[PDB]
Amino acid sequence: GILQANRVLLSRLLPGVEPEGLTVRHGQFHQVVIASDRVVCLPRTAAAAARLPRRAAVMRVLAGLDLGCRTPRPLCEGSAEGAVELPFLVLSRVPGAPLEADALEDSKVAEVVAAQYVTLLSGLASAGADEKVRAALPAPQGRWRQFAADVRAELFPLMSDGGCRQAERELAALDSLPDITEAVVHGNLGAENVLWVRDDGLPRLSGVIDWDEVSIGDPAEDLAAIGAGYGKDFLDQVLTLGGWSDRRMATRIATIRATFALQQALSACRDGDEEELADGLTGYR
Amino acid sequence: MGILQANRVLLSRLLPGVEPEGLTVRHGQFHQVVIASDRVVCLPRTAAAAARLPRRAAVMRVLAGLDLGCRTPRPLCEGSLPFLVLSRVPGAPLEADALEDSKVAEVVAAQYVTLLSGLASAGADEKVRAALPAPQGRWRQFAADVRAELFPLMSDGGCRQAERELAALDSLPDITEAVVHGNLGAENVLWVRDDGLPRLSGVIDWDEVSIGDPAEDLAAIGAGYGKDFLDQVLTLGGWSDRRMATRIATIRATFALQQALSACRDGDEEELADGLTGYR
Amino acid sequence: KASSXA
Repeated sequence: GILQANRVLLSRLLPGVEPEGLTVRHGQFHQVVIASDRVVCLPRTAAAAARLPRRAAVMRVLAGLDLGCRTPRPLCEGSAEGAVELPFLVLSRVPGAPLEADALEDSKVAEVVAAQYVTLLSGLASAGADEKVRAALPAPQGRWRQFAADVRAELFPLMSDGGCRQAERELAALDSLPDITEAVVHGNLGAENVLWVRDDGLPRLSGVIDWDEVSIGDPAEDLAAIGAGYGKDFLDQVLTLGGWSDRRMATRIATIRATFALQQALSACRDGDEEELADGLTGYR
Repeated sequence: MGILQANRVLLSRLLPGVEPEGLTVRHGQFHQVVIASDRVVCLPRTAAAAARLPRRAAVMRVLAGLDLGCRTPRPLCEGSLPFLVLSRVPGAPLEADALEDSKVAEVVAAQYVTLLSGLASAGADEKVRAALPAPQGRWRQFAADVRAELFPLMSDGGCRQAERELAALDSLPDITEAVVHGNLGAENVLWVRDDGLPRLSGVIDWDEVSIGDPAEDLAAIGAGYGKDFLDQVLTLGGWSDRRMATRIATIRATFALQQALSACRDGDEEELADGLTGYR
Repeated sequence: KASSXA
C-alpha cells in the first residue's frame, strides 16, 4: 500500500533494499517507513509536506539536548529547514527494544530504570527553561480544554453511552488544570517509545522515539504516560528520585493519567491505526 | 591490577550489571576508552587530558547537533578522575575493495559529499566556531616540529625532499572555512552493510577536530581510497578546481611525516620506520 | 592530525 505507492522514492533513499522488507508506523501527518538503520517520514498531504522543514529543525534541536540518551537525528542537510515543504525526511533509527513491565518486579532493575527516566525527564525539564529551545518548539495554549473538545467531537461518536459518561468525568477535571508550559514534553512517552539495551547487564536507556507530539508543556503529561504504563509504585519511585513527588504535581499527573487512554485513542483515530484505536477505546464501548 | 578492575566502581555505576572483564579497552593516545555494547567510557591518562575533557564533552555536544547526514558519538554522561560517556556509532569501515563495484562507489561518494558539505556549512556557524579549536599557523608549527624532531633521523636527500614539502605548506592559505575532522581515514567512517548498498552510519574519532581547511579531510579520503575515488567525490561535490587540488596535494604529501612525527613522540618504532621510508 | 598515513 504505502510501501508500494512509494517504491520509486524508497529505492532512491534505500538503494538495494526490498521495500517489502520494511515496516510502517502510521502518524497523523506522516507515514513513517522503518528500515534497519533509519526511518523515512513520508507526508500524507501537501499540508504535511509543509510541516517537514519545521520537523527537521525540531529534531535537530532535540539531537542537541542533554537527555542521557539518543534521539532520532535528522539526516537531511540543515538548509532543508529553509524549504517551503519537503517530500520526505530521513531520521536515524534509535536502537534497542521496549522494556516489558514485569522487568520492574525486580527492585534493583526498577531503581536503575527509574533513575534513567529521571535523567531523561530532568534533561527535558531544563531544556524547557531554555529560551532558544522554547522558541523552536510549539507551545499551544489551553490544550487541555481543546483536547476535551477533540475527544467529544471525534471519539464520543465511537463510544457507548456508558463510555461517554466515563469519558466526561475524566475530561471534567481538565478545565481546572493549571496550563503549564515549562518543560520539553514528549507527549506520547509510553513504554513502546522508550528503547533499552539489556544485552550486557541491567537495562540501559538507548533512546526515545516518536516525537510527533513534542512541545513546551506540562511535565506531568510525560509522568502520566509512565504511570499509565507501569503503575503507581514505579511512578512514585521516579517522582521521588526526580524531586517531583509534591502534591500539586501528583494531582496534575492523576488528572492527566485518567485521560491517557483517550489520548492514545484520539491519536489512533487521526492516524488510521485501527488496532491502537480498539485498544485505546477499551472500556469506552 | 588491570584497567577494567581498576575502574570498576565507576563501571558498575555507568554500566550496571555489566561484567567488566567482558569489556574491551581501546588504548588511546590521550584517553583510555572502555567499550561496551552501545557506548564507550573515555578516561584521561594525563592530568592534561583530564583537564581538557570538559571541553571535549562540549565539542561532542555541538557535533551531535550538526546536520552531517550521519551519526556522531553523542555525550550521554560526564562527570568525575573525570569521565565522558559517548554513544557508540554502529557499523564497520568500508574496505577499498567494495569501491570496485561502480554502483557502490557512486553511493559511497554521494554520502561522503553530504558529510563534507555538512561539515563545510557548519564552519559558517558562529556557535560552532565558538566551541571548536581554530588554531592559526598549524602548518608552520608542524614544519618547525618536523625540522626539530625528524630531520636528525633523516638522510641528506631525505631532509631536502621534506624541506620541499614543508615549503609548499607555506604556500597554503590559512583557511578556516569548514569543520575539519582532521583524521578522516577509512577506519573512522562506519557503514551499514548487507542491507542493499552501503549506507553511511556515522563518523568517530573526533579528537583532531577543528575549524580549518576541508582539503585536509579530502586528502585523508584520497589517502585511504585512492585518486579515482577522491576524484569522484571532488566532481560530485563541485570541488574539482585547481586551487583545491593544490591544497589537497600539498597536505597529502605531509601524511608520512605526520605519522613519523607522532610515532617519534610516543616511541612507536614501527610507525616511525614506516613514516620515514624514503626519507632515510 | 592525520594518523597512520591519513
